[PDB]
Amino acid sequence: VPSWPQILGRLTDNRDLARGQAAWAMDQIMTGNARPAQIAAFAVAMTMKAPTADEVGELAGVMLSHAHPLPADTVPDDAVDVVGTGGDGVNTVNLSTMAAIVVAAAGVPVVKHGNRALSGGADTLEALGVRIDLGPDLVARSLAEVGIGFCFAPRFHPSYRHAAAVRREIGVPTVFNLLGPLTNPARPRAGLIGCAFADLAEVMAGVFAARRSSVLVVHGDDGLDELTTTTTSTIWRVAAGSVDKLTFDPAGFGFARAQLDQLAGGDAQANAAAVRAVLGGARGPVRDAVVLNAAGAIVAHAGLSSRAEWLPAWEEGLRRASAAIDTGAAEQLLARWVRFGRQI
Amino acid sequence: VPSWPQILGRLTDNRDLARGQAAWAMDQIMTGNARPAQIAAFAVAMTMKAPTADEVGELAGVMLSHAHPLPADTVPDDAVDVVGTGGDGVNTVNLSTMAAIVVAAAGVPVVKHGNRAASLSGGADTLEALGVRIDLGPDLVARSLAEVGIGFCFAPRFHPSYRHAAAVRREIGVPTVFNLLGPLTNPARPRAGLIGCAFADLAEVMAGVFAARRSSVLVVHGDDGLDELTTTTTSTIWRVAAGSVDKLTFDPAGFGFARAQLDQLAGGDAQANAAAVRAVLGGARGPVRDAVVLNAAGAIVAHAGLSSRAEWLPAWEEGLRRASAAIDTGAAEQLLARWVRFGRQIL
Ligand SMILES: O=P(O)(O)OC[C@H]1O[C@H](OP(=O)(O)OP(=O)(O)O)[C@H](O)[C@@H]1O
Ligand SMILES: Nc1ccc(F)cc1C(=O)O
Ligand SMILES: Nc1ccc(F)cc1C(=O)O
Ligand SMILES: Nc1ccc(F)cc1C(=O)O
Ligand SMILES: Nc1ccc(F)cc1C(=O)O
Ligand SMILES: [Mg+2]
Ligand SMILES: [Mg+2]
Ligand SMILES: [Mg+2]
Ligand SMILES: [Mg+2]
Repeated sequence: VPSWPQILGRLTDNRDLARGQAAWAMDQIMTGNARPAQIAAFAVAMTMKAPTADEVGELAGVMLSHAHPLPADTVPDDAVDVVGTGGDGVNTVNLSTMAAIVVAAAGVPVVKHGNRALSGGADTLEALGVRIDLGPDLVARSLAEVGIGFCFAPRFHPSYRHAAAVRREIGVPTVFNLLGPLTNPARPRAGLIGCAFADLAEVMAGVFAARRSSVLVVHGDDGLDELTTTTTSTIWRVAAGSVDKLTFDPAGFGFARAQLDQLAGGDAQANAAAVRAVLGGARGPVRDAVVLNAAGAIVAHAGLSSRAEWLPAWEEGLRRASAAIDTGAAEQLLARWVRFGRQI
Repeated sequence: VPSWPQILGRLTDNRDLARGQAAWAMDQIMTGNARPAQIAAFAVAMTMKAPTADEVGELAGVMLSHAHPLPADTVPDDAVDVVGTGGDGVNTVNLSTMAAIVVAAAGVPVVKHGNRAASLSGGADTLEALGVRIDLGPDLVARSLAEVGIGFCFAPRFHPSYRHAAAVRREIGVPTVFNLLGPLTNPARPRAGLIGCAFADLAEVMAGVFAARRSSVLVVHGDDGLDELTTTTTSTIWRVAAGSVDKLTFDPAGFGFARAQLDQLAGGDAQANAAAVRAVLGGARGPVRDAVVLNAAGAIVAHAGLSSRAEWLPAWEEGLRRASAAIDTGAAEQLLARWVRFGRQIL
């Protein structure tokens, strides 16, 4: 017989939950049956205990069972996401969002899950004239006609509203901050997944491993929830139900070391102008980081029909990402995406 | 600017708060400005980080500042409390309440802070079944104290601004640092006490808060988990005197008490527990009496600490003798009757 006092007691006692308990909690939360105080207690207690991959899998799984799906057979088998936990506290430019446009322009289907923020990916896309607010059918059409779509989290996860409000009221990051990347309603099988929390990246990787995804979970060793250019990054490579953790250094591909301030963003307008600069061919630290993350996504996608080995896949990813920019394909794709939105 | 994200982030990092942060959080909670989610996040985060005496002192001090006080010059200088955190999970007979009556009958003024269970039957519930009026305001508690030798401050009467916290406590069910606040926020501010703690890891923090106040207190945890001095085994006692704490292991066998079993101290509903009080005050021998005598002696020892630093073993011997005499002279049974009579005179 599950209950709040039982589950919360177990977590405050610093014990892992029994199987099913996390799912019960999340389902109470998703059906509107949990009091705000219970939601907050659970989010915090799970965080301070240190969630396991099995527990987070229950959370994300239950949350997905309440999401609006995309229609049958509208998401290609090899679609990729580019998305992070956020909360790295460094207010960067929208690296994942820029990378996603570049990856799509390179010919890889992209279905990005995202949200508002502090200009978040959704805010920046909105400021660029992209329609962020589309329902399942129109997202699937975006994907078919433009090669990219965007699932706005509030539109696809209406039942999460009680949790979202508690997250706003308490402000502190929790286990819930992990769920965004794990509950893309289109369920792409590949992804470049950023984690700001060094010790939870491994947990996120474990969740993806139990899905058969081909994913790179990445954490900049400077704290970025992206592949960084200022130093090394830790990568948890996920494929075939297993994890291969490694240290990644972009100097090995000839990237100059950048400073973190050179990647700082601003409001929606500033971050939109940064997008247009990069897609127009402006060289510099921001382009470098976009190219780096776009290549990472391309590598994860390569992991699905896994011909290539790691190094050759990276070399191919970097070349495709750079060419997608330099040939104007990325600029053109964004314009195409905006036109699509404007056609009703 | 203190804020929830700043304070909760600190706690979730496993760091002690900066000075004043716990006080800010408690101000928010006591003014109705903290959302239920913020209250619960804070209660839980403070519990899992492991609260310090300074943090809990801030919570308790702000809480006391919002409480109704007794009127000026109505609490004796040497009043004592006998109270625990509850939450030992054992559902015993009301040991603290029985001890309080015996202690007052031995001539030590008692002002008890308490509440309902709100089960099977808390101190407040049992007193009510005995015909004691638990629901009295400051002026009448003061009068009871002067006329009978004992008073009872009903927590919801004296701490109305705590209602947001109390509702959250009930919603989450799980024990938190807030479970420590009852014993630390007696609105009469007695300076001595026998204080039970059901959570062994937190008894030392409670002690530290009493030490910062220069109270004479024994904070006790039965090694069987009871928030009282037990007779089923040894107890841990943090003795607070002269603004300092030292930890002791206490064995009642050394005063000639036989070992009892938990079930010999098991409670029932308010009526059953009332009958247990009446049996003990009537002079019935057995394990409930033994437990009451022991806890009464402890409060008497704490009270003696106000004006002494007398030797431990003699202090206990006299405490136990005074508690036994209070029952066996009829004084305790008589005191309860005087207390019941006082409440009936109010109309
Ligand atoms: O319901 P629980 O969490 O187990 O708590 C049981 C009782 O212990 C505390 O009181 P106190 O020590 O004043 O009363 P008692 O020892 O006489 O019952 C609390 O206020 C309850 O009255
Ligand atoms: N971080 C996220 C990533 C994707 C998403 F859809 C939502 C969030 C979020 O935190 O609100
Ligand atoms: N329902 C939601 C789902 C995801 C999210 F990030 C926010 C909301 C919200 O209601 O604010
Ligand atoms: N106000 C209160 C003060 C103390 C307490 F224990 C409970 C309440 C309550 O409202 O239930
Ligand atoms: N346990 C307690 C001891 C004294 C008090 F005033 C309140 C409580 C309580 O938690 O309701
Ligand atoms: Mg990102
Ligand atoms: Mg980021
Ligand atoms: Mg008690
Ligand atoms: Mg007790």
